[PDB]
Amino acid sequence: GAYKYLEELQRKKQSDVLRFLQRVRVWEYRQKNVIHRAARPTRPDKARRLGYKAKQGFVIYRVRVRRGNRKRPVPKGATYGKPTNQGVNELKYQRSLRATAEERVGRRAANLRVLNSYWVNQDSTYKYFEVILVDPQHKAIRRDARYNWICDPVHKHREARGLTATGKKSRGINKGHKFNNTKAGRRKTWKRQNTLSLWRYRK
Amino acid sequence: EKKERLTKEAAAVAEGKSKQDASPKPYAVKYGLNHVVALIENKKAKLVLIANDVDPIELVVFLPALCKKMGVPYAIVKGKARLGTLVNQKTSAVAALTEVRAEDEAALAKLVSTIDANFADKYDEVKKHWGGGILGNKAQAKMDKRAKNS
Amino acid sequence: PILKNHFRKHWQERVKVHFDQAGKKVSRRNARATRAAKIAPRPLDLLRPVVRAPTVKYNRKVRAGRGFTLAEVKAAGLTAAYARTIGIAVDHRRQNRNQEIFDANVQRLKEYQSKIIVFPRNGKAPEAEQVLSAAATFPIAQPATDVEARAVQDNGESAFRTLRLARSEKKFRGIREKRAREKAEAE
Amino acid sequence: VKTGIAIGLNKGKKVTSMTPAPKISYKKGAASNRTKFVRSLVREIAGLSPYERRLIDLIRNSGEKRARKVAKKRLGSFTRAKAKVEEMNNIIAASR
Amino acid sequence: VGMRYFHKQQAHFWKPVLNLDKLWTLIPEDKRDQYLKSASKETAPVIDTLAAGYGKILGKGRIPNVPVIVKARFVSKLAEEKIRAAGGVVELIA
RNA sequence: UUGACCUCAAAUCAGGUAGGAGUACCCGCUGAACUUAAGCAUAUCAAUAAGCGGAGGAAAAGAAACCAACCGGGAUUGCCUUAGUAACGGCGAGUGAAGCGGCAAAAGCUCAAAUUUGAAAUCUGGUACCUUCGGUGCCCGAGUUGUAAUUUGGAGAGGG
RNA sequence: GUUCUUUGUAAAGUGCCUUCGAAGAGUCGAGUUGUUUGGGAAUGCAGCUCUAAGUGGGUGGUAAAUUCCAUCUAAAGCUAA
Repeated sequence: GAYKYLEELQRKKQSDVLRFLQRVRVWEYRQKNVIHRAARPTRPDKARRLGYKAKQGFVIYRVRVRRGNRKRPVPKGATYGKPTNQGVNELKYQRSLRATAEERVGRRAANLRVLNSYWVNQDSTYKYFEVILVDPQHKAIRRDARYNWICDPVHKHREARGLTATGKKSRGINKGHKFNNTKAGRRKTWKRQNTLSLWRYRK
Repeated sequence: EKKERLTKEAAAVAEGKSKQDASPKPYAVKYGLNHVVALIENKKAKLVLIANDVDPIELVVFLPALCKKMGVPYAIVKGKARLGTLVNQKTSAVAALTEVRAEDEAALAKLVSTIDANFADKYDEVKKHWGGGILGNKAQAKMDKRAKNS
Repeated sequence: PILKNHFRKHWQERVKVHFDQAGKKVSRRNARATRAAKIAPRPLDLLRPVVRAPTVKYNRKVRAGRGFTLAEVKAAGLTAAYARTIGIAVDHRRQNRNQEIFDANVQRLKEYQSKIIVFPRNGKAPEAEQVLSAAATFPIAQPATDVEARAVQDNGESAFRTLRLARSEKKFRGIREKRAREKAEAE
Repeated sequence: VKTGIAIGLNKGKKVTSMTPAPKISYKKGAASNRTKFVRSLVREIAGLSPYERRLIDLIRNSGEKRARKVAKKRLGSFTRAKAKVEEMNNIIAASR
Repeated sequence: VGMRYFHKQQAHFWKPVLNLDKLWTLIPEDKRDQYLKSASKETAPVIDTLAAGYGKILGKGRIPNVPVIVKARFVSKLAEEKIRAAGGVVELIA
């Protein structure tokens, strides 16, 4: 099948064929809106291993975000503080641009639930993403229990709490000795160890 | 026909205890894209038709290189819309034919000799040139007038 | 004396005092008693392996592990799929590379299937009067190293020069091998 | 084989070993028959990337010593530069 | 002051010491009076110093003349000499 | 000249859904200074108060790209302990984890990636009837740029 | 517990012999710049530039080269106490 040939040929992103497609498709994506509906995924293999199943109730959105840092919104660079916090242009915004891309399509299509997302194309001004969303009200999803777990109301707005694939990365949630400050969540393991525990019979 | 064929089998199964030899062997085009690519690389295909316009172009571009490798006589037909009509879909994007009836055998081998003369034989020198030198006609008249004057 | 206390933060916001210790104990025993009525013939916990601890300080002990293996369960004569229904924990990621631990867990399995009786699916359900602790029925036994008294055999190896030469051989192993190749590479 | 004393080249108790069944998730690296056929097919389609073009003009001119220094810096590390320049010797050998 | 030790863990350095003074409290109380009244090399009590939780055997006092088989990870020079005069071997266990 | 296809639209179209409130606890983002250092910029206060986004009866984490250096352990959480220790700091003031051990609770697993190819075997909707959190039968539709069945690395598949 | 309904030429499990064994990309990683905590020529995350491999890849708390050995299988996902 074309599963493996598409998997390998996408990896050669500087070959003479793909930089042709990367330069044609970057023109098309500027001419549309910031958020607009993709009728079908442009990368079908990469969509499919993330969980896309071509049936009724899986919606692909295409989104455009700004490249660059984050400039602090204080007026005229006057931070009013100890002479550290004067830094303005070097500030870097702890969430990635990928999770910012998931929130704009999330706040637009609010009935939909955002499943995952992936990279497509980039430019000096904009990065481009293509986001897979799931419809929880559609009857093909409320049945067939591979996917009825998303209709559970604890999965409301996964993209905004940081539970997606790039959400759990940016929080720094993996196993290991490196991730001590963030293994059970950062502010949970802060409050755990900055707490004076006092039993009845004092130890 | 399948809604006709199953009850035609079902009367044969209970009455005659037949092993579904009541249904003959089928011959039809094999049409799914992951199914055509699996029929190639086993050398099980006779002709592979390729639609030229596919909206994610990256899907199909390895097929003229893969059909040259395993030795299957590919063709690049025009239209994914035409290929859907012969196989009862809207769009098809490939159509491959494994087998053919024996009375129709000589008609196939004549057709393959015309197709390979255009596509599989030209494949050695298709790779050595680049397309896209066309310009707009206002720009095309601009340089032809100058080159005539120069 | 110098004394270090870390109380510069707003520490009075995060102070947890455990008045509920005597309260949570009564709630926890009612949790076990409610479970033991729901699971009414079954012994409230799964069966556990005999496992020797890591970390040179603790390797003399032996300890109840998580689950057996796929190898120890097959040696007793049952699949891993059926083993979880019997009450036997299965840990797929552990491996056996010792024999005395392997022989201890298998004998722990041969005893277990004799002590249990499994009811038929069909019915008639013989009343069995559950025993609430599977760990107390199959205790974890400390293995015995040696006998109490032996005879003295003495070879004069001096037992400290033994430790000394074993130390120096590790330290000077690498440089002596560099000498041993330079003799070999000559001419 | 451990010796049986506390310190040395082989410390620790002598116990009989079982050398158990090999885990399947150790052979993740070995490819297939099929993936070798796929990757050979994609390389002739895609062609060489632009820095790989700058290696095969550099090995033919300035030897393999300077080629590992550029391939150290375009890629990440030095041990990945061995895996790339060894591939570019296979490209020229297939050419001639 | 000295050099730094990144990632220190007190399992590498677990080694509690035992002097030759006690050496018999490891043996239980009721059997103790029998083993002190025998000079037999044929029946000598085996004391496993690791199982009681002692890393090293050090020589600090004087011990009686009964031969004793000792199992230990580490012994000093003077401790192994003082047991050898009593007629007791020191077997190294791991 | 009709008839498809692709992309893009409209309708008080058929049926649906989101916003707001609460906000003790939970997941993020953003983010100060008074204060301590007998000054102070560093550091501290603090990855905290304020501001903003999003949930539940719990949330979050979770079935190892783990800890280890052992005769080896075995998903995550919580407690006792490791420990005011290793470690970092105008090495000043100050800050400060994790692995083992005991215990509470215990539960595992699912896709992508294999041609059903001797048969898209799958699914929403519309309408009749019914034993209605649904079921059966016909008709359009989705769909071959991939919906079922089989497989998830502890394995597993194809022939015998 | 008691009662009438049998779903199945359906489904599951185990022994042996062979050929096999598909396993996630602007990602892992590196450079620099900011931010973070005990993480100490770099503990996380983020911006930009560069950008892999398949007996490979990550880690093994002092950088780099060279030779080994151990251990797990990342870049997709769910789940009570």
